[PDB]
Amino acid sequence: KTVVVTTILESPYVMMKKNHEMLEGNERYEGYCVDLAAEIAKHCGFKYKLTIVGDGKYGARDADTKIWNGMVGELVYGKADIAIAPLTITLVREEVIDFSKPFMSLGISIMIKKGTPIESAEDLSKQTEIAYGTLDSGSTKEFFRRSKIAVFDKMWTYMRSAEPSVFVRTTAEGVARVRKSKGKYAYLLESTMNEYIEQRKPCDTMKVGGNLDSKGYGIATPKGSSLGNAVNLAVLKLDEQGLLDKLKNKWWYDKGEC
Ligand SMILES: C=C(C)[C@H]1CN[C@H](C(=O)O)[C@H]1CC(=O)O
Repeated sequence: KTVVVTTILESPYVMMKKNHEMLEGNERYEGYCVDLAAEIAKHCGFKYKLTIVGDGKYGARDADTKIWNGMVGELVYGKADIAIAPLTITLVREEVIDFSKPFMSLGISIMIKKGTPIESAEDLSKQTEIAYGTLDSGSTKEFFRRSKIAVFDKMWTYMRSAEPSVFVRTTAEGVARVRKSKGKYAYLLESTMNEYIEQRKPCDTMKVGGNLDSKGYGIATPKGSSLGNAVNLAVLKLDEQGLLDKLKNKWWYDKGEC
């Protein structure tokens, strides 16, 4: 009957419509992932309910209890049937849930306040005037923590014990710190979010340098789910038709402010 979809609020993937208080159910939300969910549902022929993950996390396994949290945990423990969000495809997550082909490509990137004399990862790792950090949890932080590359190992060694903490807890926090640090803070985040903010007033940030890696976001389903196959074929079809690009351009540029 009704497929239970777990997601999370993160602009411009899933946001509350300005008039949401007057709306109900699925109609309350808007965004790239909201449009994507509708497309996938239409293609696979299923009815569904969008729900916001309880703990507001993406997916990580606690080191003490070995229990998965976030949307990944909702799928592993049978709370939701599918997760449609900017959920990064990682080896650790791939071990416990299934991912469709990526619906969007991305790579860890650098966000600076316009005017900052930083152009790449090497630049940051060499100086100390301009501080830099990542989210206090998530795929990006983990990338630096386990990296074997000298430059990235150098950046992690710094970020690891920098004071005050160069880590932020949300994308908005990371952005504000950049906008408010007078060019003394660089925020390491996923290129997709970076490109998005760049099109947001007061248009004072920008992405610099190439991406530190290459990955993608995928629609996740619990392992053995008889939904996984259909969802993957739907993603492939929407991508072949150019709809995913059109969708990205819609929420990133057509609705841009800069
Ligand atoms: C917005 C958050 C916390 C997410 C989105 N994708 C990543 C993930 O799925 O881990 C996290 C970003 C990052 O790690 O920089």
